[PDB]
Amino acid sequence: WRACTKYLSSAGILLLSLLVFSQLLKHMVLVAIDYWLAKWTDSLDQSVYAMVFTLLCSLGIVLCLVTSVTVEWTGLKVAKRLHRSLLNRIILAPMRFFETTPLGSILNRFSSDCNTIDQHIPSTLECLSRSTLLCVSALTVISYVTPVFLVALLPLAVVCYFIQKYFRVASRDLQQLDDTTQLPLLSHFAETVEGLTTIRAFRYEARFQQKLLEYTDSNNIASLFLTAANRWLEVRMEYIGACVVLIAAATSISNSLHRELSAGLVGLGLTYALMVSNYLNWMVRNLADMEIQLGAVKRIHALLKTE
Amino acid sequence: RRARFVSKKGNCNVAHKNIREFLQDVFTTLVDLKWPHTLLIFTMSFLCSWLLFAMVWWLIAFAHGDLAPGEGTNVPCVTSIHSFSSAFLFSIEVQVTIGFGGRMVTEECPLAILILIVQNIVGLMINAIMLGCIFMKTAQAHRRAETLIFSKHAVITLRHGRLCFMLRVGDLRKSMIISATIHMQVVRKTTSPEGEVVPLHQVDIPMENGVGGNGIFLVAPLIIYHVIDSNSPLYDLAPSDLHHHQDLEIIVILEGVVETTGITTQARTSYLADEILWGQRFVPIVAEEDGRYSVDYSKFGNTIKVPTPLCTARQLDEDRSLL
Amino acid sequence: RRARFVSKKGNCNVAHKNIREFLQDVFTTLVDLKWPHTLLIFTMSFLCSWLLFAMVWWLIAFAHGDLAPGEGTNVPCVTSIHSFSSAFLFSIEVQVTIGFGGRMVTEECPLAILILIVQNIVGLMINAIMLGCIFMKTAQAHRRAETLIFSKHAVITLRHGRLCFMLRVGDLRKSMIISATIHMQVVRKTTSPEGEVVPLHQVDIPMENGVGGNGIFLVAPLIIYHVIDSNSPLYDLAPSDLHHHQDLEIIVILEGVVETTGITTQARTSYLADEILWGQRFVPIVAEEDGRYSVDYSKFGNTIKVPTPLCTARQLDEDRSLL
Amino acid sequence: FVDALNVVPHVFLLFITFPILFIGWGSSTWLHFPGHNLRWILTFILLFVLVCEIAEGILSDGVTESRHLHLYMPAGMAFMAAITSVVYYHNIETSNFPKLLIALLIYWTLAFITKTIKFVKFYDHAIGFSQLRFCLTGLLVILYGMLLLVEVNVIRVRRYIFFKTPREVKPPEDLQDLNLLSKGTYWWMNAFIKTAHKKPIDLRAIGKLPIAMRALTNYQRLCVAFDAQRAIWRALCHAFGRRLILSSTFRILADLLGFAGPLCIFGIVDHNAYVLAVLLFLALLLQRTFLQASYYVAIETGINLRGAIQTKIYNKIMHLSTSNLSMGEMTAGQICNLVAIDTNQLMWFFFLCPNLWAMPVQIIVGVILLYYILGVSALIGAAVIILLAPVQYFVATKLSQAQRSTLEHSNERLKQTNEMLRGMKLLKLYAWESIFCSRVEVTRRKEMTSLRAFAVYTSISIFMNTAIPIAAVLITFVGHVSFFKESDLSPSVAFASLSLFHILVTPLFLLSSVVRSTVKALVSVKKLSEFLSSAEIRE
Repeated sequence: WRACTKYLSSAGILLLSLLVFSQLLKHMVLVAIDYWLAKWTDSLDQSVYAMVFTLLCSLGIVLCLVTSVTVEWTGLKVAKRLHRSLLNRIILAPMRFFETTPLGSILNRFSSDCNTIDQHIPSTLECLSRSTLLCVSALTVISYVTPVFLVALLPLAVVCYFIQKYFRVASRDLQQLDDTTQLPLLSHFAETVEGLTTIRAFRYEARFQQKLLEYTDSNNIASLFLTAANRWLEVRMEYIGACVVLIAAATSISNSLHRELSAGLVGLGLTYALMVSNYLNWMVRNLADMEIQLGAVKRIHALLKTE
Repeated sequence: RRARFVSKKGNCNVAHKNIREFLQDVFTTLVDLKWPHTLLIFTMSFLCSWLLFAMVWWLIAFAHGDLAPGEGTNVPCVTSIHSFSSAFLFSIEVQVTIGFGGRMVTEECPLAILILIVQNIVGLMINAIMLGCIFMKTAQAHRRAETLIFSKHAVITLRHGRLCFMLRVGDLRKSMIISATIHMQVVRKTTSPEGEVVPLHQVDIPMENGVGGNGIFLVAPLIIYHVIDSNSPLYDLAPSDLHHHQDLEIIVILEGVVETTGITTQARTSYLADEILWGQRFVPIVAEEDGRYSVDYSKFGNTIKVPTPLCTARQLDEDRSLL
Repeated sequence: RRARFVSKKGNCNVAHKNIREFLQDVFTTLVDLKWPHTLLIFTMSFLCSWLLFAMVWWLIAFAHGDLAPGEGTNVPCVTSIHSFSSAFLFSIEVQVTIGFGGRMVTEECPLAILILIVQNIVGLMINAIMLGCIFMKTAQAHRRAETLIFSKHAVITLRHGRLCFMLRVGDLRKSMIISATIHMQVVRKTTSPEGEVVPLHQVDIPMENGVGGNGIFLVAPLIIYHVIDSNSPLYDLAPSDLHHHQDLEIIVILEGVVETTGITTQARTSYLADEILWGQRFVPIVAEEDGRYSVDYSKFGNTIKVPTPLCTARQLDEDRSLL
Repeated sequence: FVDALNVVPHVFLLFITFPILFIGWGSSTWLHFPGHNLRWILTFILLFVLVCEIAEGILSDGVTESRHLHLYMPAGMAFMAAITSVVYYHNIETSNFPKLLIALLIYWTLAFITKTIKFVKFYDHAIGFSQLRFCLTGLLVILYGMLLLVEVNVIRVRRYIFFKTPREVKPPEDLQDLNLLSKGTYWWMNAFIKTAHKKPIDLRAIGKLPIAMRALTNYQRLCVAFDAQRAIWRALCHAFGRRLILSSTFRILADLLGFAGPLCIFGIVDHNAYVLAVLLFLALLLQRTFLQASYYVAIETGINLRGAIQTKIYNKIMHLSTSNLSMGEMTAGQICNLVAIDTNQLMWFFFLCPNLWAMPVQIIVGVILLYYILGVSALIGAAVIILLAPVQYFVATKLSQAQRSTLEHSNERLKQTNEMLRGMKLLKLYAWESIFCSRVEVTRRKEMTSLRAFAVYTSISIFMNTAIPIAAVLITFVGHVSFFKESDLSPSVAFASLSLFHILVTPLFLLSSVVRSTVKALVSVKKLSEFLSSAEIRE
């Protein structure tokens, strides 16, 4: 959580807040009046439906620019800030850590967190954006769709967050295992390259090829567990998704048309409900990937703190 | 197929032909039987007695003049009784103590109060004996678990420069087996120097513990471990003689009482000569793992080849003589 | 946390991973279980059978034409029967032998007399097996009292110039424990000179009484008392080696039958190496007091420091060699 | 005579009756008994049947006077029963020892057939309303009974012929990691994910993959079937093709009912409400699960594929002639990046490859499946939905040169950093610590340029994405308002167009990635066969 307090401190970040929100409401309202003005016509009004089309259009274009330009502006900004600042304050220094920490204390961030900051980080922050956009978006959309959807929420949503909760340790676990298993392969291939005369000459091939098959297996079980866990995440949280579409969308059947007579709710509620369940998936993978990105910068916090 | 004494799973296969006699007794045998004969045999018994008292009340009712239906000038010996089924159902009513109450008996017919009391008493008798014995059944049966187990095959070695003959035991339940000893016999063809031949003369091999001793302590698996020494009657046999021709199935007996039952029981196996083999050894079974001890029986009998002297234990008693 | 074989209170903690197999049997297991599963399991059973015969009489009553209520041109197969509850309550009436008597069956419907007799028989069966087994339950359970107890920790000394290794046992009831012996084992890592390693090879230490002997006589507490001698396999270990690194948990087994039950049972403990300590000694436990003997267990394991030779029992076998 | 309908309940209710006692009273070697997975699927569809029956009941009960009818429950009891039936199958087979339990199951399966017969005399009226689902259960339950017959037809459980239990041993499981329906939804990883957090995971906790997953036998069959046969694709996909196609067709059954959302949206969009609701629930479940397990099939096949690809890599590399080191370092860095890069390329392409096969079949069915053929508000907006293809793929057309551009810049920035950073006491004593910025910022200059602009060309693309859907529907929707069918606006077509817009929207972008995967895959084939033709050492 320190990098939000630290890295994301690289800019005026609240300036990126509201505009992104100027996206979210834009979408939600865009549906709501399409949920009303259209469905209310279903219940010169065609031109009112054109009005909703207008506000939806310009809202989507305003959200459109503000989103992307906000993103690239944020990333570039933090980049020119960070690389300059860190590298500069680091360069001039005594020799203690310069002789203490064998070059793995410097080459890491610029290699990893810099180009992977541009690469990963920028598209990531956007993923958290559209992510929680879908989160709260469904929360209030369905929250409207039922006079009480918290009856549908409390144990469902809560225990959901519990599942994902124990799931993050899986993220760091597995992906840690992959990042582990990557190195020895390129250690081996290159090795046989260097000794290309050596091993063939020395009649050791067997012990070696066996060493190959080893690293193969360890690598590929690492991956198999990785994707394994992932698709576990999707399967479950999606499944409880089917729970929320069932409970909510079904519970519509009565209070809405049977009691309120409401026809102006299920029409939106079904759509946003199911697409919300599927999107919840993207939400989880987004939060995890956001953490996996934060790892690098929180590791650059060390040389940030450096003398 | 040559010689069989007890089985791989260990049942004694040897039978007995025409002893001078079936083991005259009553309820010792039923319990030792299998389920179908005990269950069937009892429900058939109830049907017997039930039938009987059924018909007796049929008759006494009948010949008493009240069974042929009429109006007035009578009191029933049992109320509303009519034909075969009527009496049947009412007797069966009294045995297991139903008592619908619709049918009824009065005090009018003295032989009836008689026949009633005698029925109830003997019926309570069959109840008693039945429940008691089947109690004794679920005590122990042919399903008595031989949880102790033993190897597909066995070997020897020289431990501490001295030849030794193994076996493995085992436990199919997590529960406790306690007060567990071992007695083990050898069967082979035997003749006197004075020329009196016997079919087999059981002779002992002691299981070598500390302080002699009959038994060892089983929760964790532990190997069984003993002597071949020229004083011990098993010292003679040759490696390449026994594994083909020489007749041995070594029999082994363990006798204990499963912790919760409070009754003794046992389990059994032997080893065919061609089965008992030379110069191999048992893999380590158990290993220390995780935060505990760890045991894998998938290896239970797994085996290795060991560089151990190939010679005849009579020539390792000639080695024990020479070196 | 390093090595665990059995517990301080003495349960065997070692488990078994995937033997080649659950221990196929029927009623051996239920009794070994705990109360909730046995009680619950039976009342659930009654509910099963009860449900069944309920519905069977529901049907046979129904399809017999008498269940749909009418007037005349009929005789009931069971009196006043109507809907689900009616049959339910009447079947349950017959099983445990209630018989309100308000409801009633006649002889009219032959399949009904059939279904009745078959119900009563099998129901008496479940009655039997149930009562018998739970009998066997209150025989012994997981609550079987380990009245025998044993020290928080143990020590050694030299009695009569000869090193010795104690333990204390104990009794949590005033009642009689009789026919009580002792068998005690040692677990340590062990390897052959011929190089075959085993996880642990149980080897004996005899409890030194008079005339050898397996057991001692417990009503009053009495110390357990034995040998460390270079012939006895436990002679080697060093005082300052074992108390830290050297791996020992000495296991001790006592096997007896509590006087009134007439069934065997046991109790267990080991001692962790770091637990078993050197050169201390047990306080006098008992004392002669008032008009009687007097025993205070508040001191049960209390301990003193004794000026006894600090050396390695291998160098008291080198002392046993030198002096 | 309704004694028939209720007379169906007796058998099933009894089947639970004995079972609950047995399993309850029961209160670790996994295995697979007879045909299993077949009986698993048959069981699943069966549960679907039984739950559907509650719909017919839920229809009949409302119309009838004096509250709910007696007949409505009988189905209920059944659908409760069969559920547990599978469960006793679970605690039996998984516990092996199929002596009595299998028998009992044979009993229940039998006593069904009488109830089915009761439907057979109920046969007098052929409409099908309840009849179709009912006799449908006739065929179903019966075929299941034949399945248990097959259970006699492999292991031969029963006392017949004293064959006992031939061919009895467990699959080769000793170290292993640490059933079908539970397995599909990933129930097996629960211990791994809890004991996972027990203490953070270590290489000791993970252990060798199984034999059939073992890289050895992988390269084994790969190499024989390959040797049983230049351009290898024929050979590779003709080696793993079984699992490949197996992935494919299941993926298309998952995808095709991906439409499940839309049609249900139309149905409840009408106002038979509740029935349509629940059916939609089960629908969603089946769809989601199937799709995910599809992803499993894909990536999995991937793990095997790439894994053996390595075996071929070094396996040919060493056994080849060394004189090609005349090529040397180029084969070092490049041919290394063949395994490292070109491998991950390859297995990625194979992984998404069934999505390539089926992807169009979903698409075209996507546009066409949209209700609203008569009015031209469909192929227009949806023709935008297709019109986003060159948007993405062209966004690649500007993406690549950006990526390899940042690659060329990164060589300079990284190289200069690694060069200036080492001896910094030597460059400090030389007293510069100044023109490093000329060594950096000037390096950063281009690195700030080529980078910056790229991100712009990068982010703009994503923006168009968020622009396309909101504009596509609305305008299209609004278009209908002006264009044709002006008389009535219907909610059905509306929210329907929403959902189909979402699902159909997914595969377009997916393909837009897929093309790059097919291309890089091809080049991988090229350099791969190139490694094949390399100089061989005489043995």
